[PDB]
Parts: sequence; structure tokens; C-alpha cells
Amino acid sequence: NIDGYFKIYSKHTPINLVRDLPQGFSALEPLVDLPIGINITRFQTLLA
Amino acid sequence: NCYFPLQSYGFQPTYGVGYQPYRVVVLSFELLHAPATVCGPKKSTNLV
Ligand SMILES: *[C@@H]1O[C@H](CO)[C@@H](O)[C@H](O)[C@H]1NC(C)=O
Repeated sequence: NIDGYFKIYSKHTPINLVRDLPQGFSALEPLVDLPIGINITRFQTLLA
Repeated sequence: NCYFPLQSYGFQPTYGVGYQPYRVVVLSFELLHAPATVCGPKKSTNLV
């Protein structure tokens, strides 16, 4: 959240691994930018 | 000296140049305290 704009950058990549955060390297692309202005102090996810 | 505070309008096609019904829009805006989520159209020209 930068000067009233929220921003999302993301990636999806294929793997084969059992346990931990895969060691290696890739960048995230910017997906969406929104002019929301709010104070994000904190957050939560959403399960289904 | 009690009064019900409203008075319904009267609009007949016979009325003079004053009594008649006129529609209004006010493009009110409150300006320049936050990130922009509107501006006018940004006209453009052919690529030489
Ligand atoms: C964000 O926090 C600042 C500091 O209190 C305040 O000036 C601003 O109005 C707040 N905006 C919102 C949408 O909470």
C-alpha cells in the first residue's frame, strides 16, 4: 500500500516438493493496482 | 401555528413560465484530499 494505491504482484509456478518453501528463484509480476486510500494496519486470509 | 413542514408541488401543462417543472443535476465534487479515481477523457492522435 503506497500513497493511497494498493498493489498486488503474484506468481504461480509448477514444483515437486514434500515440505518446505522451494529453494530456487523466480520474480513476481504486477497483477493489479487499485486506488483504495485506506489504512491497512492488518489483514486476514479466506478459506473454503 | 402548527404546520406540516412539506408542500407538494403542482405541475400542470397549462402553467406559465415559472410554475412549470425543471429538472436539475448538480455535479458537486469535494476536491483534493485523497488519491484520484476520476478525471476527464485523455484525447489522443495518430502514431507517426
Ligand atoms: C489513515 O490514517 C491517517 C492517520 O490517522 C488519517 O489521516 C487518514 O484519514 C486515515 N484514512 C483512513 C481511510 O482511515
